Amino acid sequence: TSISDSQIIVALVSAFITGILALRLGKSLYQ
Amino acid sequence: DVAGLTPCKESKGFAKRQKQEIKKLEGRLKLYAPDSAPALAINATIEKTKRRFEFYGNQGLLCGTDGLPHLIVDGDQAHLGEFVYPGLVFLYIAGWIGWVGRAYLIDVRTSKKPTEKEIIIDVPLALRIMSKGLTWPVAAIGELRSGKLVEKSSNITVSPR
Amino acid sequence: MTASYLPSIFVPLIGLVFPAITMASLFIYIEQDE
Amino acid sequence: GQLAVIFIWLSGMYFHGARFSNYEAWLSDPTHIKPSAQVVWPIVGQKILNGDVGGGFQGIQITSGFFQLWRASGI
Amino acid sequence: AHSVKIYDTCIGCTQCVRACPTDVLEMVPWDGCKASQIASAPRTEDCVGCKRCESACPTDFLSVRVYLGAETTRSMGLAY
Amino acid sequence: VIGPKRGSIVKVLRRESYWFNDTGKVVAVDQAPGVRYPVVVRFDKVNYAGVSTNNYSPDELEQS
Amino acid sequence: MQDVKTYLSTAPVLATLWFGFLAGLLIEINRFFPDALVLPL
Amino acid sequence: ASRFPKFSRGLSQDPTTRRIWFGIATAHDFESHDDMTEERLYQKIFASHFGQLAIIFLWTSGNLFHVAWQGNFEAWGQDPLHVRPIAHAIWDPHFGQPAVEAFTRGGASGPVNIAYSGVYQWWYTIGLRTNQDLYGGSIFLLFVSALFLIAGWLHLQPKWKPSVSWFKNAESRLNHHLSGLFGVSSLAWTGHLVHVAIPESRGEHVRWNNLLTALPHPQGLGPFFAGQWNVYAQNPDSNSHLFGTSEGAGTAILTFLGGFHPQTQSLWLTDMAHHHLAIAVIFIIAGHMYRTNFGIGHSMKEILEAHTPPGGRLGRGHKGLYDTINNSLHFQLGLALASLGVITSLVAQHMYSLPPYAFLAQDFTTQAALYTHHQYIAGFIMTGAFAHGAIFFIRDYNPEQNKDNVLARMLEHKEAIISHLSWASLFLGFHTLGLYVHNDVMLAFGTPEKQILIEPVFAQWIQSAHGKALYGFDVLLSSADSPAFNAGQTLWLPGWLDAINNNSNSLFLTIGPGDFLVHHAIALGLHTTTLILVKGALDARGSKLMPDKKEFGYSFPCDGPGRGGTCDISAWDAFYLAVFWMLNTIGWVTFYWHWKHITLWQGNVAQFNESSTYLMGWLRDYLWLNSSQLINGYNPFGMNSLSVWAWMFLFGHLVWATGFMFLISWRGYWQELIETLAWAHERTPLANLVRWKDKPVALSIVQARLVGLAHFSVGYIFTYAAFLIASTSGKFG
Amino acid sequence: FTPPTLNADTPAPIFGGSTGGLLRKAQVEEFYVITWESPKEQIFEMPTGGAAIMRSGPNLLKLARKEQCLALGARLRTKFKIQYQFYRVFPNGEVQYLHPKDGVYPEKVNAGRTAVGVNNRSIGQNANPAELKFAHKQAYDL
Ligand code: CLA
Ligand code: CLA
Ligand code: CLA
Ligand code: CLA
Ligand code: CLA
Ligand code: CLA
Ligand code: CLA
Ligand SMILES: CC1=C(/C=C/C(C)=C/C=C/C(C)=C/C=C/C=C(C)/C=C/C=C(C)/C=C/C2=C(C)CCCC2(C)C)C(C)(C)CCC1
Ligand code: SF4
Repeated sequence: TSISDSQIIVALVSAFITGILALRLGKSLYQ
Repeated sequence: DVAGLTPCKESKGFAKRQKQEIKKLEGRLKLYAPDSAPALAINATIEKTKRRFEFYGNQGLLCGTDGLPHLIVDGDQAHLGEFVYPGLVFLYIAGWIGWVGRAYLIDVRTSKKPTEKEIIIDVPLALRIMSKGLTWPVAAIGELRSGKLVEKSSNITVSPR
Repeated sequence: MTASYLPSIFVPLIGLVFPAITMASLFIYIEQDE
Repeated sequence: GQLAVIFIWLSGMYFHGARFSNYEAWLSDPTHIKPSAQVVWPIVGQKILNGDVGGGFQGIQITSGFFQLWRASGI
Repeated sequence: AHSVKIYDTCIGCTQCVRACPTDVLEMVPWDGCKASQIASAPRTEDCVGCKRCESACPTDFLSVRVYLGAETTRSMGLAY
Repeated sequence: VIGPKRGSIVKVLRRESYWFNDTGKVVAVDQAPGVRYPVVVRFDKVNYAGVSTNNYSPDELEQS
Repeated sequence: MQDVKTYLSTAPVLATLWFGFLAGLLIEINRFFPDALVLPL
Repeated sequence: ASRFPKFSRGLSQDPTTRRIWFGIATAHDFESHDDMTEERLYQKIFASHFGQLAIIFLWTSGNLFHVAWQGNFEAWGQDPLHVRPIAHAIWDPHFGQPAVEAFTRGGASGPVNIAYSGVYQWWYTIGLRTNQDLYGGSIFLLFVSALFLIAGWLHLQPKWKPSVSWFKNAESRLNHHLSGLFGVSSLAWTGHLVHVAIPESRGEHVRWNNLLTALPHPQGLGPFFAGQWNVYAQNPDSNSHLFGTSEGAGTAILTFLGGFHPQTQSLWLTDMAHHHLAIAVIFIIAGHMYRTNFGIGHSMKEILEAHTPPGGRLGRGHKGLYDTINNSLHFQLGLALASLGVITSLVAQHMYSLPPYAFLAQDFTTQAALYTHHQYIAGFIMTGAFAHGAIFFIRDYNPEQNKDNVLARMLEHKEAIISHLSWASLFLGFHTLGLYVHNDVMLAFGTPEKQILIEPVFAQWIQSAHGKALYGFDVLLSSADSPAFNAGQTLWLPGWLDAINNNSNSLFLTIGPGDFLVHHAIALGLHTTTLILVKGALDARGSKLMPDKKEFGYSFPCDGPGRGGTCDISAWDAFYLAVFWMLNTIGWVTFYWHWKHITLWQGNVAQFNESSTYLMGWLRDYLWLNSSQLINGYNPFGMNSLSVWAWMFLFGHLVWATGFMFLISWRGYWQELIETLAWAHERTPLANLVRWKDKPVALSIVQARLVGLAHFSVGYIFTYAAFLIASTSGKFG
Repeated sequence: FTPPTLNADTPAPIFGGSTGGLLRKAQVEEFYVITWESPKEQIFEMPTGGAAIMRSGPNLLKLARKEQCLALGARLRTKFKIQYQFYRVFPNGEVQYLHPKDGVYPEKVNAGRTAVGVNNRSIGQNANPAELKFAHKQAYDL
């Protein structure tokens, strides 16, 4: 069935964490 | 039959195309007087088409689905006249041309001013070179076996590695 | 769609604001003399 | 030399109007006959290009306006 | 700026010096040829990279070689 | 002497030469101690720049 | 006549003559032996 | 002074806008960065690979999330042959009401895009049924990408950075990648197929909550460990089976039927499971070949040294190739891209004729898009492989260690290679173009019977050797008395022969003179692109015009107007020139595929068989005819759902022409114009107060070529994609 | 050879003005100044576009690039047979003598000149880039 708002916010939080890790890896590649 | 192709003699599409082309030419003809030159031209067209289609039928060409002769180039003995025989004729002519050109280049590298001989062709020299192309394959094999056909790699300019 | 307002929110951001911040930051970065 | 070349070209146009053209038929009926002044040879099926331009003539339909120019000149 | 190099194959014809539009090359004493001179590039920082010196060298392959790079202000030929 | 005789036919061993593996005629050889490429070779065909002559050291020229 | 023959022996004039002769030969052959896809033998 | 290109001192000191362009365009050339060590190079490459893996997994997770959130996956699954898949919702503030109501398809409540990637069919085949399954998959792949990002950050830390020698351990890497990455992954996938996909296609519902409860076969793992594996193929699915429904289903989990599923026109799930199991076994066996730590295996270097013919025809053979290949990352990249391009071409050529996903053959636009996608990807990958071979020769090839081995022998007789490629290209082009022009002239003169129509009898003989009975050659599975036919009649031939003798699918389509001409055009394209690329790769180190090309690098503009002119003398310029030819060749390939399949799907294949032999037929019956619905996407009388594809069609045309602009006018015109504009700005009041910091300069020569190439390629891709999708979806036929 | 100093009392040629001249670069980075001696009032062509009359005597002309200085000097030398010399002028008032570093034009070989950039080998005897991998130097720099 259709996904709920709780699932939407869980996905958003997971994407935010993945973005934090991406920024960390980019800073690690920079120097 | 050699890839499901019927002979064009009993091909219904081939006859249909015959009929359509003749009918189109006759329709173009109806608008001209019988004695007029355009009428003669169109009638010559009709005769040309008829003889063309009869010739195509008489040589056992293979027509596919609808009427269109298809060429078999696998070496079949029943179709040697499509690619193998004209192919050999082409090979004889092309080898003639190339061989005589090569001979002319050879015969003008010993001249004092070869470039002038290339831009201004020595017509007598060129013609007596061209006459030698009749037996070009024999000369080619002789030069190949004697070693005068191929230059050794030690005398050919190459770029650094 | 579970949240119809959520496209109307996100598309403007990633379309106008994120490019604005990204290009401003990159312009400030590539014009540094150090 | 260029003037000589242009004269040859114009002489060719007038020759092709004299022989390989339906100029007089077009004079008789200019509204229903297509101008034509070039006729191909029947060699490789190119004879189809000799279209039915009208006036009991077959040839390439010309678009140079020479027919109208000669009509204006009184030819 | 760009890197300009001279090789021992030079014959001291001076044709590369005359073709230079920014006065980068000059002829110096030498003892490896009949002309008793060789080209040199003491002020390559003014070189623009036109390789006109390369086109003027008559040796089979060039005794003067320009390698480009850097692309500084003088190299880009900018008046602004 | 330094290198090949004047007028002799010599083959080029310089890999970077336009006339590698090609035959030319020696025009002059300089005997001055210090010259690195004293042998002057004339060629029948020009290079890309249009030059038909060059200078070689004797060690990169062989006798036919 | 030496100079005229030399000019006529130049590459473009000879090319024109030879290719015109070849074209005439092919055209006449097609006049008498037209619309053939198969070499009859 | 440590400006934006912190990896290049020369660019940082450039006071022009060239600094920005070249810092953007030279970021990933790690070997060219200042103060670069091989250890740091390898570790940076490792972390970048981690980042790319994370990006790929994010991309697929986003696809999953959007299909779960804005799609009709459940409705499509309930009724696949009459439901259009939805890619994602559209929120464009610029739309009007007609655009809002034109793009409301697939039973959505607003404007949506109709997916043409085949993800619906693929996910339905592998057992995904509901939106919650897709959401769980998306969350899982988000976690996987986060894990790869964590790993990429971790291996860059001082106490977890690998060493150079670890990166050069070829034998251990091959063993692990063949056994685990290839073999164990395929074993896991066949386990999924046995446990989840097949039961799902047979009506059962197996999830994580009943994986240990659901029994894949009634006799579980008994006959497996008893050696009587035939029990797992005793009861195959019938031909009346409906996908996802228990009616007509069987109990076999590893069958060997071959052919297609009658109702989905796709490969059987059990056949694919057995496929993956077999290749997993083979790969796991193969991954035990090389010697790592246990005294058994092979030494790849010693294998290479041992393989030298005693006759000396190959010279020293493969001696010194191990060090040349292991020390040069560009050689490895070129080999990887060559293999990947070949395999991508294989994927494109095998998924249209052997559709692995249910209801994928019926989706014509999806099939066409997938084929064109993977073919263009393959072409680009091949160009990259050859470019990196050229870069290897320039930067990584040492003639000292590679002395008289196969590479040195290729360099020695490179003139012969290039001349024979030139001859092959010239012969193919001359004769194919001449035949096409002959056919054009014959149709023009009204005499189609005079065409030179050559029957592709060799490919038809191969088709007959594959079981095609249409041509009547009667050999090699087309004849009953052939030993191959007798051997195969028990296992796959009942399905394979039925599938190949069905002309309604794309399994070994019927071919004719047009197919002959177009395959020869394809051979021309491949040969000419290879000629350009190999010429660039083998003349990269030098030539008669530029004997010292290796010192100038890979991508340099020219060597000046001396020696007659030296434009496009670099190997990068060979790649630049070969990109046009690969684009042309893939365009021919996709044009053929698309037209053949339009006339196949509509049921009138006579149009292709009669019109593909001359180029006016290609222009009129394919390009002009199929673009009618495309160009009517929006008109003065309204607009429809194809308006976006018409707009993209025109957009691609425009980008193509802008690429023309960057490719024709070269540099000096723009530099003088920019000089004038700098004067104008400096002399204008109220605007000379605003000053630039980077002096504006015209684009460089190499940059101009690359920008023009990018515009050309983008226009090519967008124009053809718009035409393909619009003409295959406007008429679902 | 003692380099000459740049006099600030040297009249400029008769020129009516042009849009090709000194710009912001001349006032933020650098410009150039060419000086030459002429025997009579004659018309020459400005390297930036136009025509001017050179003074019957000392001349002083400001340019934006060194290439324009060389162009004007070459025309002066091969047309009017006039000796010339130019300087590089910085915004802080620093003047650098440029073209005849030793008073003799570079076309003529002069003693005391050092060989810079001269390689003691043939151009084709360069080291391969592969041997110099991961070393921050070029093949031609050896
Ligand atoms: C520039 C003005 C001009 C032009 C372009 C023409 C053009 C034409 N006139 Mg018109 N015409 C003109 C002035 C002009 N005319 C004037 C002023 C008069 C007197 C009022 C006429 C009276 C006139 C009549 C009565 C007729 C024409 C006709 C024609 C047609 C030429 C047919 C013909 O036999 O030509 C070829 C004839 C020629 C004489 C020219 C060829 C040259 C020959 C070989 C003589 C060469 C020797 C000559 C001395 C060399 C001079 C070269 C140099 C030293 C100057 C043509 C449409 C005829 C036509 O077709 O009617 C429609 C026609 O019947 N014209
Ligand atoms: C790469 C995968 C990908 C792509 C191409 C898209 C594309 C899109 N998304 Mg989706 N999305 C994704 C992943 C992706 N999404 C994931 C993983 C989530 C879960 C958080 C979402 C959640 C989401 C919502 C809730 C909405 C969209 C919306 C949209 C649309 C407008 C753009 C926007 O607002 O983004 C917003 C995207 C996010 C908040 C997700 C974060 C960004 C993801 C993780 C990708 C970032 C990295 C990726 C590799 C790009 C690298 C940059 C460059 C080098 C290529 C557009 C069609 C909007 C829409 O439907 O409009 C109609 C909308 O409202 N997205
Ligand atoms: C490659 C060159 C070329 C070619 C092949 C053509 C071909 C053609 N032109 Mg065009 N034309 C050209 C160049 C060319 N033109 C140029 C450069 C001009 C400008 C001077 C013209 C002006 C022009 C006009 C005004 C007319 C043509 C006409 C024609 C047709 C020829 C019919 C004819 O014989 O009447 C020959 C032309 C006339 C009898 C009338 C010309 C009247 C002008 C005013 C006289 C010229 C005065 C002077 C010599 C030109 C220089 C003037 C300058 C000193 C100020 C044909 C389609 C005619 C046409 O379309 O007929 C259907 C037509 O009326 N042309
Ligand atoms: C490479 C491509 C190609 C090929 C293979 C062909 C082949 C053919 N074309 Mg096509 N054509 C092409 C390109 C090509 N054409 C192009 C590009 C065009 C556009 C210009 C055309 C336009 C075109 C037309 C319009 C026509 C053809 C025709 C033909 C046919 C015969 C032509 C001819 O003169 O034969 C006649 C045979 C000869 C001239 C024989 C050669 C004679 C020499 C001198 C040898 C002499 C004998 C030798 C010394 C001894 C040999 C040994 C002996 C035992 C035989 C032939 C099937 C014609 C045809 O019949 O269609 C079917 C025709 O009408 N073509
Ligand atoms: C620019 C690159 C690119 C892009 C954008 C696409 C895009 C696409 N490809 Mg193509 N492809 C490409 C390159 C590309 N391809 C190349 C180079 C190859 C050759 C290898 C292929 C081969 C290929 C095949 C064979 C197929 C596709 C398919 C697809 C489509 C589905 C999306 C997808 O791939 O899922 C993205 C999926 C992932 C990123 C996940 C992949 C990870 C797998 C599952 C790993 C499994 C290992 C596992 C973890 C081990 C278990 C561990 C333990 C339990 C033992 C889409 C149109 C499919 C299609 O058309 O379906 C309709 C399809 O069948 N592609
Ligand atoms: C596994 C794949 C792979 C890997 C790891 C590399 C890695 C590398 N390549 Mg190779 N390459 C590949 C595939 C790969 N490439 C393929 C497939 C091709 C064929 C197209 C090439 C062709 C190629 C060439 C010709 C060159 C490299 C170079 C390089 C190096 C530097 C790249 C760089 O500067 O990045 C920076 C990235 C860029 C400059 C790319 C910018 C974006 C491009 C222009 C596409 C943009 C298109 C468009 C604008 C975006 C979409 C718009 C939308 C509206 C449609 C690096 C070692 C260079 C090198 O080694 O130098 C000596 C070099 O000269 N590669
Ligand atoms: C339709 C456009 C077109 C055509 C026909 C060609 C044709 C050719 N290219 Mg070019 N090319 C093109 C576009 C084109 N290219 C574009 C857009 C690019 C991207 C920049 C390139 C880039 C490119 C490169 C980088 C290379 C080629 C190569 C080739 C050759 C490939 C072999 C071949 O087909 O031989 C058959 C020959 C042809 C098809 C040429 C036409 C022959 C004509 C039709 C016959 C003569 C007719 C007639 C007698 C002439 C009348 C004129 C006058 C006398 C009246 C061939 C000469 C390769 C090459 O030269 O290798 C040998 C090569 O290295 N091309
Ligand atoms: C430049 C170079 C490079 C690159 C290159 C390339 C890119 C190449 C490619 C190549 C390729 C791309 C190849 C391909 C190949 C293929 C093949 C070789 C095939 C084979 C096949 C076969 C053998 C088959 C068989 C069969 C069949 C027929 C079918 C049925 C089955 C069987 C199996 C029987 C490098 C970097 C390396 C280095 C340097 C050099
Ligand atoms: S580098 Fe060349 S042009 Fe310059 S002096 Fe030496 S030989 Fe002459």
